[PDB]
Amino acid sequence: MNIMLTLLTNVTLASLLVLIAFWLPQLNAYSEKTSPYECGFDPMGSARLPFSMKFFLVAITFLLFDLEIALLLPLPWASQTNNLKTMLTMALFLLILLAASLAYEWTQKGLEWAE
Amino acid sequence: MFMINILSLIIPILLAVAFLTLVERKVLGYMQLRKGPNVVGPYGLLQPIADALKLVTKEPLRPGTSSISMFIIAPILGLSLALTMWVPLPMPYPLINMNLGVLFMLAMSSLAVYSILWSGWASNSKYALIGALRAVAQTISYEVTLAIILLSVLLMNGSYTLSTLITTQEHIWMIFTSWPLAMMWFISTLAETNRAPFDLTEGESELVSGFNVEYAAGPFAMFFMAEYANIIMMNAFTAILFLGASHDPHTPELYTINFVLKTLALTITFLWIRASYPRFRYDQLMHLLWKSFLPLTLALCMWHISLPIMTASIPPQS
Amino acid sequence: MTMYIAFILSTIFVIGFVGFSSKPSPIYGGLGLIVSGGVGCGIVLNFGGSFLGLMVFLIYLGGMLVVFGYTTAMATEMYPEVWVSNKTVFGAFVSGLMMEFCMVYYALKEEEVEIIFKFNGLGDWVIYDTGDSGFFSEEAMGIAALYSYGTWLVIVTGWSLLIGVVVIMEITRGN
Amino acid sequence: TYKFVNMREPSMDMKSVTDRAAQTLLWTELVRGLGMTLSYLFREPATINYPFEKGPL
Amino acid sequence: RGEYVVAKLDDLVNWARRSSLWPMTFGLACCAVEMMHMAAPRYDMDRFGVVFRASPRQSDVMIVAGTLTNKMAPALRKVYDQMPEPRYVVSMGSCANGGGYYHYSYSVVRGCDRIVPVDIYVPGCPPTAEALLYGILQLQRKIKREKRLRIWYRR
Amino acid sequence: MPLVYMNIIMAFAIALAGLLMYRSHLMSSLLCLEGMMLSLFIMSTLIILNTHFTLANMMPIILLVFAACEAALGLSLLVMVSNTYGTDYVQNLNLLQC
Amino acid sequence: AGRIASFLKNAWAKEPVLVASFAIGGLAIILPSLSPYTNYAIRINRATPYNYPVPLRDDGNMPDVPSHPQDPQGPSLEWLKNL
Amino acid sequence: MWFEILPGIAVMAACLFIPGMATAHIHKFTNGGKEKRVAHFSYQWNLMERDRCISGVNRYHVTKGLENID
Ligand SMILES: COC1=C(OC)C(=O)C(C/C=C(\C)CC/C=C(\C)CC/C=C(\C)CC/C=C(\C)CC/C=C(/C)CC/C=C(/C)CC/C=C(\C)CC/C=C(\C)CC/C=C(\C)CCC=C(C)C)=C(C)C1=O
Ligand code: SF4
Repeated sequence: MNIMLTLLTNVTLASLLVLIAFWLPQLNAYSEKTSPYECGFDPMGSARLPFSMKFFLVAITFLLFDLEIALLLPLPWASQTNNLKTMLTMALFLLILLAASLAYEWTQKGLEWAE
Repeated sequence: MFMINILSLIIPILLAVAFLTLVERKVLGYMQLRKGPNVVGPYGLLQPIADALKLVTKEPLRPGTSSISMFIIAPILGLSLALTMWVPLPMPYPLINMNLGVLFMLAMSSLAVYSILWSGWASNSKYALIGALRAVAQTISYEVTLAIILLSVLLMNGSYTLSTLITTQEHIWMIFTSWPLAMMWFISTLAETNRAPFDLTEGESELVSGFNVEYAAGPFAMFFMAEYANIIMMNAFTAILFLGASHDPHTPELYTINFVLKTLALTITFLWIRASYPRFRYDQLMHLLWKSFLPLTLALCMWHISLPIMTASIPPQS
Repeated sequence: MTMYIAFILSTIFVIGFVGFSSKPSPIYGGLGLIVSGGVGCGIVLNFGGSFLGLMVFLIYLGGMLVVFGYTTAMATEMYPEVWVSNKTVFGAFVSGLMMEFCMVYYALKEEEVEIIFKFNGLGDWVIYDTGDSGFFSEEAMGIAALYSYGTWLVIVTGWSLLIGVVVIMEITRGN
Repeated sequence: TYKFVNMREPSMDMKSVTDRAAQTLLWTELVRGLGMTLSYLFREPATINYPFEKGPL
Repeated sequence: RGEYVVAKLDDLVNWARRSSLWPMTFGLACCAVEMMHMAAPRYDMDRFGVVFRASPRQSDVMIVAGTLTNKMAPALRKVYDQMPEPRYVVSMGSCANGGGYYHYSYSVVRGCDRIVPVDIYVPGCPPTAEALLYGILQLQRKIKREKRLRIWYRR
Repeated sequence: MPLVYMNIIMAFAIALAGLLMYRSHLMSSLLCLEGMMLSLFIMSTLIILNTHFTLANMMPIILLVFAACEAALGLSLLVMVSNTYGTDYVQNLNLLQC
Repeated sequence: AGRIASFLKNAWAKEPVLVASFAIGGLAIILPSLSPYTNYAIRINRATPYNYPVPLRDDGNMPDVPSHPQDPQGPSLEWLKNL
Repeated sequence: MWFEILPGIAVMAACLFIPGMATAHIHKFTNGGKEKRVAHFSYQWNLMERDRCISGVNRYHVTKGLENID
């Protein structure tokens, strides 16, 4: 009831503002006006050719790191159990393994960007 | 009148975002011995309206190499999510009393990067693609610590519902319990909002305008809407989390005033740091976190995991 | 109407699946999976589960962001394709969309389709159970028992993640 | 006559290293940077009211 | 009456345009230094509504400050093309106005007007930051005197 | 045997068909694989939430856990095919045929 | 001391963030076993009633089970009230 | 000389004030003065539904105490 009514309100307000922005100002367009901006002079020509990203290792291990937080997040409800010893051991196990993963990456170049 | 509440959570927020530009150009200018906007009416109280009028009547050119569809869907995505993430905030009584408000806001904050992503890629520019990739790296790095710090801080809350934070900080601000994490958290709020000294996605000095470089008139004003609404919402979330305030159940206006004042102070500190630092260099803001923020926040996560157990202070979930 | 809700969200789920299963440019496929994951989180939310849907949301947005970051870096072309640019991707999109159209057509009138499994499609509200969760959400206590009951799952998942980082290191070493 | 602008080796006494670590963890020179700009905001602006006020010639 | 309504709309739109003139960071030579000094605290462009902004897509007025040479003129013309309309060109300094000191050189455009339509000619070598502020205010009054919707009503 | 299950199963079927058919790229097939994973998660979550199998709600979380790991390994494989090949297309990956 | 103290001091000099993180982690690992309140925490989690204490059939013998909530025999949590 | 800055926050404060009060007042207006009852768990929702049933007029906020029973 409430949440999608909200979401709809935001999206229609945004689409409207786009509509007034794009139909009212009486644009006058020509080819050189929409030409790509390359600090003045005409671009060499690319903007879709492969763009090397040297943190590719870092970028991908972000996926595993952010994945572990899925295991981590049930903790506020996990603390309220009758087996606090096992819960504490397992939570520290997750955190220690993440520390070990980060340390292994740090020592074996890893987080350092490629050149 | 639920529609009334929804409109009352949008128009005032947009007006506050508009006046955020004026207070920024005044506070910053007074840092730099200038005076800031002063001509339009009294004390520049009409500048937000003036440039609002300009940006929606100036010609919104579409580049010949653009991808029309995503070039248009990105501003809508940005503004819609920036406005939506205001609904679960426990301003006296939250509009949408969700049981998982923190997780919801994390999800929408992670989604907000996709506006930058699609706007940068669809614009077909070297600078825009560069800025999009810098945004990729920045938001992933800082999102990891965002999630971990949120878990660590909320371990004392007992759940993820935003309203109970008010109950949690009934007698003491949470910052007195987790001041280290708070520092890191503040820095993360600086970076996820893509502000200084981590505003490398725009990089006015080195990337001209970053991912807004081919965005003109209305869509540009709209991306600015998203950015400033995110600034204010992040400062509001930080105020809700750490700097709690007294809440009389009979007069919620007192909590409204206190919360608004705390958000204003946090935003003013945002503009303060924006005008007092050089700018980070890409990898540094990554090497800052993956090598200094991440280990410290992991250690603090273990500490706050153990802390309720060692002191028999596990907060209730209900 | 609000009677079904889950039905319509499932159709958007399938449409998003068709979008990225048609082999478009990987950015467009990522967008299609994004909408599919969002509406799937909506379905899980509407089916009495809150944590699971938001977890899908967060995790899949992280994964798809990294997929984008790699796509414009490694798996790009001088001429990125659209769902209407090439005739092959257009054919795949057409096949998927008309297919699911006729599946839901055969579904929501007869409501007794046999396809693979017997599908009596009266309404998803029907299968819901009249129960009482008291003062604890069942899903919260369910995924909160991982640290108390599923210790073996904890061990195997942590070991798998650590060795996954190790292999992500070794594969990408490049001599 | 010449001076070495950057030829200062930091002391390695336990107090010195504790202070350096405190400055690193508890950002100290960063707080000084904040304080300088706070001090100048509270200062008087230098802008003149053109065209009602004209710069000296 | 319709004339009054379009008049008021003209005043509103012209006021917005003149009160939020966003210039471009296109300093070329010594005329840029004064272009900075009026951005300096003493004169402070910011109080007049004018804030510097690169990326021509989001700028209105171009202050051509400095000598415009042959090697740069194509870049200036192209960059002027990127500006979405309405656009204004303010010419700072004698060099950008008509040639200045190097008017008889081999690689200097004898006036920025030969490449873009210059809207305000600010004289000086270099013009005093007060003089450039005066030129900007003159451009502001120019925008104030626009009659777009009036002409549309009398199409 | 209820209705929503039909839609999720059908979505998984199209994702299985999409994975088993390549056109040009390697990223698209990986995306189709993670779509298969998404359909699996939604299906299993529906099943266990419906049956009130409270102890089994961790199962979709472990599903996603290994999901991300496989996606990561596959895209590292794509990194290497790009490093030794410049691009990621599969039809030019033929050096092992003989 | 000697090598160990010099290494600790050099680590404090060079990388204080790592030193702080390792110290906090070790503390958070080894203190909880030593602290006596841990058991208390468990008892608190056992004290909080989520499900109804379903009554059992009184076929006589059992003395400990109360016949009324106000009756003295049975488990009590005055310790939690005091603590 | 920063008091000229102060109006910018002032009106903005009013802006940030407007939702926080309005929602609260709305929650009081649409629920008969009292705070909006929040159902974070199924028990609270069951209580709200039984309130809606007992009220007879199909609004949960309308409460009946001793006068309703004999
Ligand atoms: C060594 O030699 C060198 C040269 O040698 C020749 C050179 O030449 C050069 C080059 C020369 C230069 C670079 C020139 C010098 C430049 C400078 C010194 C720079 C100076 C800059 C400044 C003074 C300004 C700095 C800016 C600051 C401090 C702040 C800027 C911030 C802002 C926010 C600006 C405002 C912008 C925007 C977009 C905000 C406005 C928008 C809004 C308010 C929108 C509001 C909208 C609404 C309210 C909508 C409301 C809607 C509602 C309610 C409903 C809607 C719904 C509907 C349905 C309709 C250099 C560098 C050089 O080194
Ligand atoms: S007009 Fe004078 S000050 Fe300006 S660029 Fe030419 S020589 Fe330099």
